[PDB]
Amino acid sequence: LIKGPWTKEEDQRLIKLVQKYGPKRWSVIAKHLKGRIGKQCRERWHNHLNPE
Ligand SMILES: [N+]
Repeated sequence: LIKGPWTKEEDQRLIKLVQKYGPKRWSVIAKHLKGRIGKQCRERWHNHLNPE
């Protein structure tokens, strides 16, 4: 499956997954998010949820 815009529910789940796995295991994190691949999770984290 392929998803486009992120929902608030997905963002919340991503926050919890990064807390569990850390910001380097993107492939494992993506396995828990339907329709998402590792790079999408990485970009959502660095650009929107945890900006510099
Ligand atoms: N996925």
